[PDB]
Amino acid sequence: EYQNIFTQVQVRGPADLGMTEDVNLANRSGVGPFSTLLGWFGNAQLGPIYLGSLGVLSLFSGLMWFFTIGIWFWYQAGWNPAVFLRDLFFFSLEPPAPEYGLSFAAPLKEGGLWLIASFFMFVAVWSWWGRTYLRAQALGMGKHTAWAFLSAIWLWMVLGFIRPILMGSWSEAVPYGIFSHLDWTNNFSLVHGNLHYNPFHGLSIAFLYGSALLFAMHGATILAVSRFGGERELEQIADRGTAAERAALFWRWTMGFNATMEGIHRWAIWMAVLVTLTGGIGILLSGTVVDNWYVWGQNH
Amino acid sequence: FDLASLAIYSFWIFLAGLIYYLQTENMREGYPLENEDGTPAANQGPFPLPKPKTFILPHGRGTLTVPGPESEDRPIALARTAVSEGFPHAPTGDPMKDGVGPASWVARRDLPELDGHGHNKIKPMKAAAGFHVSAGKNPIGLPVRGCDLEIAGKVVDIWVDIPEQMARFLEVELKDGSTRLLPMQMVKVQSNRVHVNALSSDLFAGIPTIKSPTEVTLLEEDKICGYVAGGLMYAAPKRK
Amino acid sequence: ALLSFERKYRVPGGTLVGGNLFDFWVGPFYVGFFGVATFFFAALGIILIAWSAVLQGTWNPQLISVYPPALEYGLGGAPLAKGGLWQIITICATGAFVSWALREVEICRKLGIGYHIPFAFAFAILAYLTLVLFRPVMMGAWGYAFPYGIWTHLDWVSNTGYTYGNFHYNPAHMIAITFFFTNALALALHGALVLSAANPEKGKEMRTPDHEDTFFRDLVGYSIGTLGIHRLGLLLSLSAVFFSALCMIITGTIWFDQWVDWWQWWVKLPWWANIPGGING
Ligand code: BCL
Ligand code: BCL
Ligand code: BCL
Ligand SMILES: CC[C@H]1c2cc3[nH]c4c(c3C)C(=O)[C@H](C(=O)OC)c4c3nc(cc4[nH]c(cc(n2)[C@@H]1C)c(C(C)=O)c4C)[C@@H](C)[C@@H]3CCC(=O)OC/C=C(\C)CCC[C@H](C)CCC[C@H](C)CCCC(C)C
Ligand SMILES: COC1=C(OC)C(=O)C(C/C=C(\C)CC/C=C(\C)CC/C=C(\C)CC/C=C(\C)CC/C=C(\C)CC/C=C(\C)CCC=C(C)C)=C(C)C1=O
Ligand SMILES: COC(C)(C)C(=O)C/C=C(\C)CC/C=C(\C)CC/C=C(\C)CCCC/C(C)=C/CC[C@H](C)CC/C=C(\C)CCC=C(C)C
Ligand SMILES: CCCCCCCC/C=C\CCCCCCCC(=O)OC[C@H](O)CO
Ligand SMILES: CCCCCCCCCCCC[N+](C)(C)[O-]
Ligand SMILES: CCCCCCCCCCCC[N+](C)(C)[O-]
Ligand SMILES: CCCCCCCCCCCC[N+](C)(C)[O-]
Ligand SMILES: CCCCCCCCCCCC[N+](C)(C)[O-]
Ligand SMILES: CCCCCCCCCCCC[N+](C)(C)[O-]
Ligand SMILES: CCCCCCCCCCCC[N+](C)(C)[O-]
Ligand SMILES: CCCCCCCCCCCC[N+](C)(C)[O-]
Ligand SMILES: CCCCCCCCCCCC[N+](C)(C)[O-]
Ligand SMILES: [Fe+3]
Repeated sequence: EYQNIFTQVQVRGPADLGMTEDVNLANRSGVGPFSTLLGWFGNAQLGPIYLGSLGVLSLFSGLMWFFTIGIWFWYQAGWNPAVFLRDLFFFSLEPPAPEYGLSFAAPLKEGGLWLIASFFMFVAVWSWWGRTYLRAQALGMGKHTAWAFLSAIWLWMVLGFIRPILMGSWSEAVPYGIFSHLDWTNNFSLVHGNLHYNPFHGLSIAFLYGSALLFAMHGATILAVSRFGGERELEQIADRGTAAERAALFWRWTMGFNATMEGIHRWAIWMAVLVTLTGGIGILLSGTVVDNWYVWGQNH
Repeated sequence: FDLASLAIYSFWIFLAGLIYYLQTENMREGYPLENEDGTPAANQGPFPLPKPKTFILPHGRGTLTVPGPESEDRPIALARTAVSEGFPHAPTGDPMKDGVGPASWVARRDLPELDGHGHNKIKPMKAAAGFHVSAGKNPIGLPVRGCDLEIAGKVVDIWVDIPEQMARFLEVELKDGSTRLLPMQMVKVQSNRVHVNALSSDLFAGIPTIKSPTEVTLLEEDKICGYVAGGLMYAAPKRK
Repeated sequence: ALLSFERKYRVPGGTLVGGNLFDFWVGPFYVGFFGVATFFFAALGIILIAWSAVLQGTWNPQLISVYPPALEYGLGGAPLAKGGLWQIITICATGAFVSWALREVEICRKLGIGYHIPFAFAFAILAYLTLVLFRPVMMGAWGYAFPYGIWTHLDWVSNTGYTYGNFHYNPAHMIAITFFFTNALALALHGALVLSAANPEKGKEMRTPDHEDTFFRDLVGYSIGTLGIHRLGLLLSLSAVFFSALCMIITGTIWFDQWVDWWQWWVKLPWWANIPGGING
């Protein structure tokens, strides 16, 4: 039996330059090469991509952030390429020390550079958010993507900006480093009395697990009814076919209730955004309102 | 009553309302629940039916409002096997021809799905300027073999999803000269043949035909795909 | 009661065991032989949990905790109160999980759909057995398995993890996390994209899948496609769980030190291992 995990026969035709709507076609690149590799799993076409002011600003601002962390790592490596590769994951660009508080007067080597990198990252992420909004707007689409993105930004804003400010010190922010930010995550829990007993942290885990639960259900469900064209979900929404009916009935017969072809994607978007929505709340309350989650937990 | 307690209590209240909203949104199709005789069921659950929403379909195809009065818009050749509810309804005739059970199809619009520009989403490759097989085995010319290990025909064309650049059907020529479409997800392309485990060679002619050699409608796709999938259960007796 | 379109699908056939003996529905639920088996294991396991609660002395669900046998018991049987209940409850849970998967298979057959769903559910079962069966057996004691308690089983994660320093440094653990995060990332994008096309701006007609493709090509210069994203979501969630079971089956079996030590082969390669400077120099 054929399982539809990889395409059996790839077909290729003239490149698809995409819908026009109100997109400013002056900012669209040409079409890239086709990838037979990607063609086994999904579409083989690469590009075109839209490149406007925000995209340019985001890409540039993002590379500055990357370069700032970079030169610091090279500096920590004494400019030796061998040491750079050896200790790559151990390098870290730390925030200013607690004594500097929320001042930007920290010298470059004592957190000044971390503040510069954070500025570039701040501009790169937010200009990219506006990008996700205007690309949907230019095509007359809803802004579900931009709002779902806000949920991820919410947690990132809490970890490195909002909570440190409320704590009154940039030293509470996360460092830039592979291993260093893992260690930061570890110390954060120990300092605040075990995050396992932070209820918003447990809620965040339920939605992270539930996201893998739901996407495995939904991905498997759509492949099981792809023999009826089930992955063409927009037309199944407008004109229910036997794919949507069998999919719904499998789950009704299994667990007692079911979704629609549209409704399952509201379950999915909320399951996923709730991960970083609850998580950002749990972090924002740690140290600002609750010093010890285990102790706080025993009183409720 | 610290701010943490109020936040977690507030969130659980928000989550209950969210679930109530998500569940009602997922009741825009197939509700209200019916008895096995078609009449409305007395118990409809605790969640109410959502208020209608309207989609404006592109290409002047009209508007869809859900929920709305539901209808199968087709006969169902089944019959109760039990006075009490909860038991199978047995086919009264040929379930593959009558399109019941795993062979079921839905009365979708008798129109082809369109792409963003208003052209047929699915087209035979012989009518798709520029499209070709770019990787894997090209099935055109290969013989098609059924679960009975007998040949039913040979592949003569591939129907392609042009926007997605994806093969969706194999057009197979039967021993009588006519042709049928076979879902791409139900065939197994091999080095020297195409094997269809779902049907026997003498059930290919029963596949619903299309009224145009260069387009397939949503209704036709459902009848074709349902019939083939129905073979797994109903063509099994002669499955070697 | 049925959905408006459900009757034509409620035909006989598709079972794997018992022919038409269990081929029927209770309300929406399909029974089948493995629906009976599921109910049997589930009822028995729940009775043993209640019985363990009585032995424990509390009916508060937040406090109930069924612990496995002490390490001294090795892999042998233990008295009900001293780990036996955990052992029996673990047998029932396995029977229920496996019966559930085979019930789904019978429903796939009656509906003529693929078997992808029970196949994906089996990965979750694999992860469960990795923690309560495979890893304890390889280590030589049921006590290494985790307790059945809402909060006590979080303490087990914390005790097991910190036995090897910061479990973050477990490299298979990093891979599994990357798939969990990437999965939630892809789930949010996929749900948002369909809704954004089915529910466009006001005064706009419903969008097409070509708009979905165009949106993502405009955004990041590539669209995986309608079929590819469901393949992807299935693969991301199963890979996440696969590497989860992998990162644990190797913990305490072929690796015993702190996981940070595992990263020393890279740092102390005899060539650059001695170059002064850097973090490790
Ligand atoms: C996976 C790695 C660890 C582990 C680490 C963690 C951590 C860390 C956390 C949890 C959390 C939870 N875990 Mg645990 N957990 C494990 C194994 C399990 C198993 C199991 C049979 O293997 C189960 C049933 C649970 C169950 C649970 C829930 C009590 C809770 C929310 C999970 C959730 O929504 O997930 C996603 C699934 C869904 C959204 C679908 C719905 C599933 C519902 C919620 C399941 C309820 C189970 C019920 C309470 C137990 C059975 C009742 C019977 C009738 C007797 N864990 C293993 C040992 N688990 C979180 C919590 O808040 O704990 C208090 C938390 O912070
Ligand atoms: C010592 C370890 C501690 C602990 C400490 C913490 C801390 C501290 C935090 C978490 C957080 C989380 N933990 Mg915990 N955690 C522990 C144990 C667990 C266990 C477990 C099995 O026991 C599990 C399953 C989890 C699970 C989770 C997640 C549910 C949650 C992160 C959500 C997310 O998606 O973030 C990933 C998503 C983001 C970070 C959003 C960022 C998005 C931005 C906008 C994108 C950046 C773009 C960039 C420019 C792109 C280029 C980058 C290049 C790749 C370089 N933890 C123990 C108790 N955990 C977080 C949380 O919310 O807690 C409530 C958190 O802050
Ligand atoms: C202090 C604790 C340690 C640590 C120690 C551990 C340990 C120890 C383990 C993990 C494991 C995991 N950790 Mg870690 N981990 C830490 C920090 C993190 C962080 C973080 C941001 O800091 C993250 C994101 C993670 C992420 C993860 C995942 C990769 C993984 C859990 C998922 C899993 O296996 O599911 C697998 C899914 C299941 C087991 C679910 C099975 C469900 C069954 C089949 C059905 C149940 C039915 C139910 C009872 C029925 C209810 C019916 C009702 C109707 C509801 N860890 C810290 C450093 N971590 C676990 C792992 O890999 O396990 C294999 C594990 O054991
Ligand atoms: C493998 C990828 C992800 C995944 C996929 C997945 N799960 C699935 C499926 C799939 C594809 C199903 O088809 C199946 C289903 O029907 O879902 C609705 C299911 C399912 N995943 C579930 C839960 C679940 N999945 C999880 C995870 C995951 N599921 C992965 C992340 C998790 C966690 C912790 O992350 C949980 C809790 C169920 C809702 C459902 C399976 C229902 C089932 O098996 O029912 C039969 C069993 C009973 C009715 C009750 C059994 C009672 C026992 C005898 C006693 C209880 C013992 C137990 C050890 C108690 C321990 C409690 C403490 C740990 C707190
Ligand atoms: C596009 O196609 C799709 C659909 O249709 C269009 C869907 O409908 C779904 C289903 C998904 C949902 C409805 C979303 C909600 C689910 C979530 C959040 C997952 C989490 C789920 C739960 C918490 C529910 C868990 C419920 C149970 C385990 C049921 C409880 C079990 C009982 C009562 C026993 C079962 C019965 C028997 C064993 C038989 C009876 C026995 C007798 C002896 C009589 C998916 C995936 C999909 O892609
Ligand atoms: C050859 O190598 C060269 C040099 C070319 C390189 O380029 C190599 C470079 C690298 C290998 C870079 C490697 C990169 C990393 C290790 C990055 C790791 C990143 C993380 C672990 C994520 C941490 C992010 C968390 C934080 C703290 C984010 C900050 C976000 C805040 C919301 C922004 C806060 C803003 C501040 C403080 C002020 C700015 C101005 C405002 C108005 C807000
Ligand atoms: C080759 C260049 C690729 C650049 C990638 C940038 C990084 C994105 C990372 C993870 C998210 C996975 C992306 C897939 C999310 C798509 C959501 C969806 O539903 O897409 C359906 C389809 O794309 C429309 O028809
Ligand atoms: C590129 C400008 C944006 C950066 C915003 C944060 C200020 C950086 C401070 C650097 C340290 C300067 N000084 C004089 C205190 O050494
Ligand atoms: C931070 C959480 C955001 C909510 C995620 C769910 C999106 C629902 C919002 C609908 C968007 C409506 N609109 C008109 C902008 O297209
Ligand atoms: C949108 C789907 C909703 C899923 C809700 C799942 C609830 C899981 C309960 C987790 C328990 C968390 N808490 C508060 C006890 O720490
Ligand atoms: C904590 C998660 C709770 C999920 C429980 C879902 C119950 C199954 C649906 C019940 C519908 C069937 N019935 C008999 C009430 O009509
Ligand atoms: C006392 C108030 C405490 C706030 C606790 C959080 C409650 C609301 C959280 C849900 C956020 C709603 N949203 C933005 C997703 O639509
Ligand atoms: C018991 C009532 C609780 C009310 C809390 C509010 C829940 C509403 C959830 C959001 C509704 C969905 N929407 C329109 C925002 O996409
Ligand atoms: C964590 C997810 C829990 C969601 C459970 C809520 C769904 C209830 C199902 C309602 C029953 C539907 N019915 C029987 C009336 O058709
Ligand atoms: C632990 C119980 C296992 C039951 C799983 C039965 C599912 C059969 C899956 C066969 C087809 C799977 N796949 C992914 C190749 O399509
Ligand atoms: Fe989908």
